[PDB]
Amino acid sequence: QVQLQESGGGSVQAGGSLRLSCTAPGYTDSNYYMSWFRQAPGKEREWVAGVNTGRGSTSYADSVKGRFTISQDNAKNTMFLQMNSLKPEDTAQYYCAVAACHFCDSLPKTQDEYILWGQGTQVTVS
Amino acid sequence: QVQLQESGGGSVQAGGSLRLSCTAPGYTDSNYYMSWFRQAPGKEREWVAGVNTGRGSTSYADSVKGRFTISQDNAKNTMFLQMNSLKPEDTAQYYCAVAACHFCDSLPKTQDEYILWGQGTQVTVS
Amino acid sequence: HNMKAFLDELKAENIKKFLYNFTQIPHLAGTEQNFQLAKQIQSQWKEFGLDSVELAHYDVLLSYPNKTHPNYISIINEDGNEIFNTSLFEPPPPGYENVSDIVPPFSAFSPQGMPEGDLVYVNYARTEDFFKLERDMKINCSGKIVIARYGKVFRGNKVKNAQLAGAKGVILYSDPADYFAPGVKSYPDGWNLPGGGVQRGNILNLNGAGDPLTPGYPANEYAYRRGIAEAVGLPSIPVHPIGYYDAQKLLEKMGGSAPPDSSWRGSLKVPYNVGPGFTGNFSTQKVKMHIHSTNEVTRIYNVIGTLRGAVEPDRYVILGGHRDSWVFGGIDPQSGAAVVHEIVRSFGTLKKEGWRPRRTILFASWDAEEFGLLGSTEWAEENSRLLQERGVAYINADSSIEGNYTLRVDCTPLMYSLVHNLTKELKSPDEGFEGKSLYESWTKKSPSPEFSGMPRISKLGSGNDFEVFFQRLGIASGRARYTKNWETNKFSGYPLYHSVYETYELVEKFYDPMFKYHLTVAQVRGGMVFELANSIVLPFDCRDYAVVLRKYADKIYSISMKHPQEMKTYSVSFDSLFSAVKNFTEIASKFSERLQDFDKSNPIVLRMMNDQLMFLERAFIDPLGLPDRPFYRHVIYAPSSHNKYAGESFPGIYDALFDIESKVDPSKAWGEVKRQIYVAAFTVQAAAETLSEVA
Amino acid sequence: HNMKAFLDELKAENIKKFLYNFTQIPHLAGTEQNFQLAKQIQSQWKEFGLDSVELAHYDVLLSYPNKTHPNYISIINEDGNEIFNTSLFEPPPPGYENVSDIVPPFSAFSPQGMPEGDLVYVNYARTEDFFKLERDMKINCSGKIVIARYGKVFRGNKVKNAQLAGAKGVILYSDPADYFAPGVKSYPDGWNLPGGGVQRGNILNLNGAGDPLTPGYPANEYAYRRGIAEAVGLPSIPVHPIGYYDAQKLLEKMGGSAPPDSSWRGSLKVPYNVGPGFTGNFSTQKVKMHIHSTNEVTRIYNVIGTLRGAVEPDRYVILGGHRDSWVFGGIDPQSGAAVVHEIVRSFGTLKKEGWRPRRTILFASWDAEEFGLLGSTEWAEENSRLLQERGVAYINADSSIEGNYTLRVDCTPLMYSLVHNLTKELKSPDEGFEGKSLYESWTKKSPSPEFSGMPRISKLGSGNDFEVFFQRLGIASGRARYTKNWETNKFSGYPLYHSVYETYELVEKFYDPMFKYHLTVAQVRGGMVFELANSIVLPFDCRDYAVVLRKYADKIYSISMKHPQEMKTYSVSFDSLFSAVKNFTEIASKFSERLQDFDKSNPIVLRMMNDQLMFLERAFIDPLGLPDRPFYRHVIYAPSSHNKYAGESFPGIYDALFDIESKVDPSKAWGEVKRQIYVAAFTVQAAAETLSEVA
Amino acid sequence: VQLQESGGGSVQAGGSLRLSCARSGWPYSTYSMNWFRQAPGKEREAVAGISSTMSGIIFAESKAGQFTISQDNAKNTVYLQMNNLKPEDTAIYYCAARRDYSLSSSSDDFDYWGQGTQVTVS
Amino acid sequence: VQLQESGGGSVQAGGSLRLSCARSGWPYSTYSMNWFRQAPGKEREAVAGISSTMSGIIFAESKAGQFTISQDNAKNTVYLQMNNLKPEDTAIYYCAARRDYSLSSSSDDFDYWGQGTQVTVS
Ligand SMILES: [Ca+2]
Ligand SMILES: [Ca+2]
Ligand SMILES: [Cl-]
Ligand SMILES: [Zn+2]
Ligand SMILES: [Zn+2]
Ligand SMILES: [Zn+2]
Ligand SMILES: [Zn+2]
Repeated sequence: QVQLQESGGGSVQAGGSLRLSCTAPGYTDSNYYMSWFRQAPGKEREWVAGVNTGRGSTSYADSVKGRFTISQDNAKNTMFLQMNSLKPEDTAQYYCAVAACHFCDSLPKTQDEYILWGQGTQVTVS
Repeated sequence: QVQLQESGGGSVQAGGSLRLSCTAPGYTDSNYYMSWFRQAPGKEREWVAGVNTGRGSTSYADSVKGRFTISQDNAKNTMFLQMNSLKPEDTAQYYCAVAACHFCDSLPKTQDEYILWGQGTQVTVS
Repeated sequence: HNMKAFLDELKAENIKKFLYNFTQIPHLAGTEQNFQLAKQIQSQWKEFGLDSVELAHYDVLLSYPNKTHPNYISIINEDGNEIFNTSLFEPPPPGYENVSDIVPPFSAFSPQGMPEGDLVYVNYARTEDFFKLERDMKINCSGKIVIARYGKVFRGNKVKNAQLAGAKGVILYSDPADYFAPGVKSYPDGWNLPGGGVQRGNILNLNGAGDPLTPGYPANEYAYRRGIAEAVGLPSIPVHPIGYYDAQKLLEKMGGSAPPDSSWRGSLKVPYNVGPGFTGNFSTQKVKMHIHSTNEVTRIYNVIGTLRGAVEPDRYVILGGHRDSWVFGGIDPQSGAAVVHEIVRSFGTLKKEGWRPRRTILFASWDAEEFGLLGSTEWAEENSRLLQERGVAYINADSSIEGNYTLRVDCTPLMYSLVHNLTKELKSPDEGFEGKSLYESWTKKSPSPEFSGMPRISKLGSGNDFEVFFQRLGIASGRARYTKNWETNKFSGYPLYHSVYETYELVEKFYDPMFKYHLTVAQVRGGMVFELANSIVLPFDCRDYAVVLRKYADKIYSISMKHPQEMKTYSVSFDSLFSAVKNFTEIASKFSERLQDFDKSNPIVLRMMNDQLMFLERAFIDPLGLPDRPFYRHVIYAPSSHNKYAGESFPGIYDALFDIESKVDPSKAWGEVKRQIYVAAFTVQAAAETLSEVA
Repeated sequence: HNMKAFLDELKAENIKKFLYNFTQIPHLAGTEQNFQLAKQIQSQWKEFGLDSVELAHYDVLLSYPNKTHPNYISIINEDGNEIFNTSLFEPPPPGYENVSDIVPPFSAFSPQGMPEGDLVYVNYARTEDFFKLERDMKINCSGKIVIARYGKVFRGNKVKNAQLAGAKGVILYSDPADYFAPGVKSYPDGWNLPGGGVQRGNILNLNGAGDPLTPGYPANEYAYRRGIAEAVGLPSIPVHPIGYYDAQKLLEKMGGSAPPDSSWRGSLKVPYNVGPGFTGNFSTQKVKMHIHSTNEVTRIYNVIGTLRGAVEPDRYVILGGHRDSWVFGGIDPQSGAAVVHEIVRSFGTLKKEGWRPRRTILFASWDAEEFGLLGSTEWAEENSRLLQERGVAYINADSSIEGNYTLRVDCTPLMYSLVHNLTKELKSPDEGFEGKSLYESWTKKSPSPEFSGMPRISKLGSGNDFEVFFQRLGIASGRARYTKNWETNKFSGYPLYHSVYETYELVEKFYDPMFKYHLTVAQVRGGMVFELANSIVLPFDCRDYAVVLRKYADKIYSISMKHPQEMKTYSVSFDSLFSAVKNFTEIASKFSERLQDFDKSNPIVLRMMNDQLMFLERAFIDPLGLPDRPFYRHVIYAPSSHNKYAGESFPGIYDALFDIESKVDPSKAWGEVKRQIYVAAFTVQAAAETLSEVA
Repeated sequence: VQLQESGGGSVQAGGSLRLSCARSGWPYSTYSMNWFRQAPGKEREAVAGISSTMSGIIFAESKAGQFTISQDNAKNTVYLQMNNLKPEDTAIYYCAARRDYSLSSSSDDFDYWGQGTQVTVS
Repeated sequence: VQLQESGGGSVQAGGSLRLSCARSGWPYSTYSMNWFRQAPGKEREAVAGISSTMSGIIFAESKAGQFTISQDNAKNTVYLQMNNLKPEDTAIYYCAARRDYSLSSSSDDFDYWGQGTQVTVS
């Protein structure tokens, strides 16, 4: 197996900025579904962001839309999720996953479709 | 394996009479082709006579016709070949063969089709 | 007359009456009551108008619990005296007490024996929970009776994994956490599971073999039954289900290792501990099982009604579902059996009018299905030569209702569009959406993950009578039934499943009251059959297949990319497979372009293209078949050897890829993976060439 | 145009020229010369007018003797020096000395090695021969090189039995009593076998697998070849043929036990003793073999010319024969290759006229056949999905001439009547019989055992390129060639078989001066293809099948009746088989009556009935296949596991019945016999139902 | 609903007393009756119980061989069979009934109570 | 056709003298050249024979390593290497040729005869 190396997040006051990272070793020359999932304290996961390396399209959640943007990294097997104007409901812990694709027809939004999973975390205070 | 119990024949002068007897054990309730073949010193096996139990028919060779008539016994697994007007060139030996048949469409006249073979002996003195 | 005449002719009152009729007495397979029901169905189909109805009989192995010696479970002390006894028979449902044909709770094909020993809880008895049992929990399951909860896995895989671990006895019970909907009472005052309710099923790893004594050939009168030692799929361990009342009386006393996970728990007031034995003063006591069931060769009867085609009589469109049931079975399969009978009656009325289908339609009240697919597989084996060169599609029909939310449809990609196109014409039976199409409600409540406006259509998977027709003969299979809120409910299937409380009253009051959801499920299935039988050109779409194909490719690619480094060291490449899918896509696009404008007035060319479409599915099966599973031939949708419940496509590659990390020889395993990739790519390319231009 | 316009178009001079052309240089498979010949064949078929000619390519395993190190046999003394040496190459034929592509004598797929040890004569190396050698002759065959004579058995079975007896090496030679007609000179004076003439063949027990590295799947570019250990049919013992001159120089020195019977002797001036070693003052010296061949993956090329049908393009009638040859191959296959080329030329001329067949015709110059069926099997494997649903018949073509007596035809029962009805129209080429039909002469010299007025048509058997098309996919096959007076000679096949002296001059002067026999063989094969591809109704007759079927029933019954008592103790009954054949008979009679008066103007019903006739043969194969031989699927004419040369029908029962006397437990053996009877009866009944009324 | 207790006795030890209690007037199909053994000055503890489904459990597991429990719906009664009577077994026994068939040892749950038979042991 | 020979000598013992014979004007494609060893007062016995297809056999098998036979068609010559001379080896070695490639050891069959180079041994 290979495990994603993710970082980013931290204790940041509300209304500031931040950035979340996740790296997929061995995915340097393959298109992949890179997406981020957030699970709330005592609640389940939710979709916040995702990218389609095959087609370059990007989609975000409705509340996340207009707030949160993905930053591509120079190494093709790594991408960033810059953070801004954190609202205290973004206190939960994010999660990054990669789904290797060749045709890359559609970006998946359910946690069942993705295969490789990481361990991300962050806390937001008012 | 089961071996046919063949008998009959013997050293008989020309112009006389004789009889061949071959029995097929275990064939009491099954139709078969019981056939009589002849091979001569220095020659090959030749067809003499044949019967078809399924259709109950009989067949003989051209020269053997009129000379030689098949016979039968009360037990269905035993059939006979009575002999008469013996001529000196029939000094050769005979063999009895049985080929079990259910449909019994046609009588085989070659030694290849038959499966169970016997051993017979006779002398036709001048 | 047309589509609409058949659709409107369907009546909910007739389905109501038929469900009332078939559910007053048990109709267990291989019994005189089931024989009488088969004769009644045959006579009804004959007087409806059916062209020819036969009673195809087969002497197949079956299992029954003996009446003199009942089967139960007990707790035995050190001195040998029995302390607690399991219910010898679940409580009779109200209104059904005089009937004495109700069999006690039992699991089919369970071998005899009286095992004695300790008990170990193994959660849902999945491979993962056993994996926990040895790797981290350090518990030796071998030599101990095991207790398992239903759900997430077919019973066959449960008992298979129990045998692999080395269990001496297997006990099956339904946990209310997964079998008790919150806020709903139990029977007869609700549709939840009463404590006496016991679920029933067959422990058979048939792998599509069918009759465990005549694999590959029908069990005719002159057939040569193999010995019981050389039977296929027979478990070697006694298994008998129980309820949760009696399970609680047994689960509570057990003590040991605490559950490692929150999923290792349920609603029952139990510690849910995993450790063997019963802690405390009652350590000497242990579980003892009492199966005395018998396996005997019994004659089953499949009622096959053939309605001859008018234009292409050779082409058979098959619509059939089983009729056997452990008890009255008002929901499985009598709910679907009444639906099938109503479609048969409507078709008979249409034939009485004078209408004739363009393809011959084969209705089939199967038998012995609750004992494994037995009857359907045997009838398929008997007529494999006819079906695999003449069959078009098989529309399965069973358990039309499991909850009133939406319409769950599982079908092959070829008729995906049909499933959409039919659903738009119909009307929604659910709460709200009066006067809006069933398609709109289906999309709103069950949307496809890719397209918001498209509904979600799952794959066939395994189970039920479509197995032998799809996974072996390569004939298109479809299923449609009303379904619950799997998004917000946990209980897999309705709680009162395979129990005595599956009466007619249950389905009436605690399920579809007006039998309108039954009416719409019958509408859907009959409409699919009618479209498959009365379409001038076969209503299949290759393109969608191609489309969805790419998806699973990526999927089967992604799992392999869980080991990138290995994929580089052994030169494992899916580029052959990807090129095969791209080929398939382009060739299917060209074929559809030809199909859009090819002349239909010529019967010869029309037959040519219909044969192309029909054999496109048949181009996917390989005569060699999947490894160790000759009767599973599909390389795209056949169930996998591991995680059969999940149903991941490209089964050969997935089984090759499954648990690929823990292999003694990585080179040999990855070479097998490359072989599976080559086989899959060759099969996809062969199907594409089958769809390519001829001559 | 019509029949006669095709038959009269064939020219004997064109066949003469093509045979001359194809035999000036060697065309061994997987070589530059063979590739050039394939390109030329493609080009010629292209401007003849063929619809589309493709060049299929497959990287298949092949074997060649290395050029630097020659292969031979040496008699090594005790000291180690070499005394006698086997001819490193056959003497070149007159007029072909300048050619340098003459591959020395060798047996394909012979593994490398340098075995040394004593020599044991093994007669024809038959199973009965070994049965003699250890049962009564009492010789330790293990660990000793054996010398075998050609004839009566395929080479593969010979080397298989040699391996089973523990032989270290097999030497193949052709005894003149088996390959020398009395009163005929040797080449170049006559057509007998010169002392240097060596027959060359492949030691492969493929059992229809084809490529020993891709069983069941084509060896495409993206394929996954198995390891050399897991190859199928590869012998594990070095074998290489010799002539009879050097054999006599080798056989004379051997001494020991006298030959047990007269048939263990030959025309060579040898004692023909069976004892090991060289008895005498020279007992120390022994045989040593010198094979240094190589097995490499080489690209083989099959030239497939498809001529598209006009009415039913999907239906393919395949006419193909191999083109590879060990040496110039004047009489095989280049005689058959020239015949095929002439049929292609005539068909292309007819296409230029504007005529179009009612079924697509698939001509195919195959490849690598002398190295096992390789090419044909791989091309069938690649296109199995298309052929299994679209193939009609496969007319084989190879070695058109082996003598001048009559026309030997081996064909499936379905075309039996056609084989008769075609020969009535043709003209006899033999001595005498001017102006009389070929049929009349064929009956006169080769009369059927049943009817005096009927000719004898032997069964299809095995070998050649019809094996995979008939014994696996179940497609009707036929083959025709001019044959000798087999009743009055011993030599199986012509003495100059697979030897260097198979030049064009041999075929011209010693076999066919005017090349008229080639003309008639071409007429027969082209006429069969034309009648298959230009008939409104498929020229098949089920009735005859039924008829002949009964015969083998009795046959397979009669051999079983060699053990009557056993069939009583184990309740072995053929009544299921007899009932099945009776069904087949009645249902085939009903089918023939139906098709005698069914409406032919309607296209869809006519297509239905032609599908019935075509799939009748396909109703006989079983997807499970014969035991241990998955690619042999026929149950009536598939080769047996023992006595494959003899060709006894119902192979499963025959192998079950073969050597039934010597079994450890008669119970299990007779149970297997009953299982085979059940399988055969079920298959016959299934075919009958396939012929039964539809819906 | 009436639940009569029968089987009085005064066996000193080693008794074979056969206690019986029947549902006369019981209108529910499902029944879950057990026995309570009220000791002198002690709360009535449940002894053994059997449901309408033949599912039965004894609660005095320390008295496994002491007590056996059975039933028959031919005459509509349930039976307690005791062997080897002990002097401390002197107590008053009631048969308790309840519609829900879940076997339980709760006194307050078991609403129906019979008159009770007193077994005195010397 | 001249089958000319060479290699005369008088080596006492253990010599390496090697006999060469060529066919000039040979009219047949196939040939079977062998040697004959005429001892003083004894009939010429065949020594070793090699055919046109490298098929060869020495007939003095007792003299296995004593004599070796070979040939090359580049200069159309045949080659008899002799080692380990013995006094009895003194003999007149003739060559023999014939079209048929069967390796025969009979004098009368072989009717093409060379000069017969003599090898003396002391
Ligand atoms: Ca079966
Ligand atoms: Ca292959
Ligand atoms: Cl041929
Ligand atoms: Zn079940
Ligand atoms: Zn069901
Ligand atoms: Zn050969
Ligand atoms: Zn050939």
